[PDB]
Amino acid sequence: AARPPEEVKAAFDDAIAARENEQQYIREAEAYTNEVQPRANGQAQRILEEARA
Amino acid sequence: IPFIETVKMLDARIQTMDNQADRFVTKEKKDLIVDSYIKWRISDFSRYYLATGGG
Repeated sequence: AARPPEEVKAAFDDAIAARENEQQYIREAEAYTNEVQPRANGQAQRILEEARA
Repeated sequence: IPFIETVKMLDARIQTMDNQADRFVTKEKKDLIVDSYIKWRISDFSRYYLATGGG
């Protein structure tokens, strides 16, 4: 075995967790987009109906 | 022959040796914890008895 010391092992684990968090941020951004767009569509329909009225 | 010949018994049945949790390093420095087991048999009983002190 050629493991690095424990102190830097913590940093190695942090780097792997950083990769996972990097993926998670993009996932949340796509979530925000998919959430926000339908609300815009609904507001557009609402203002169109208000104009008709 | 009494008092001159002793007998040592070696089991020819397959023995199973399991390894506890241990950490391995992949190519991208991703630490893994691996549990594995091995199954082994004795091929040459005399050679095995000699190699390992007392069998």
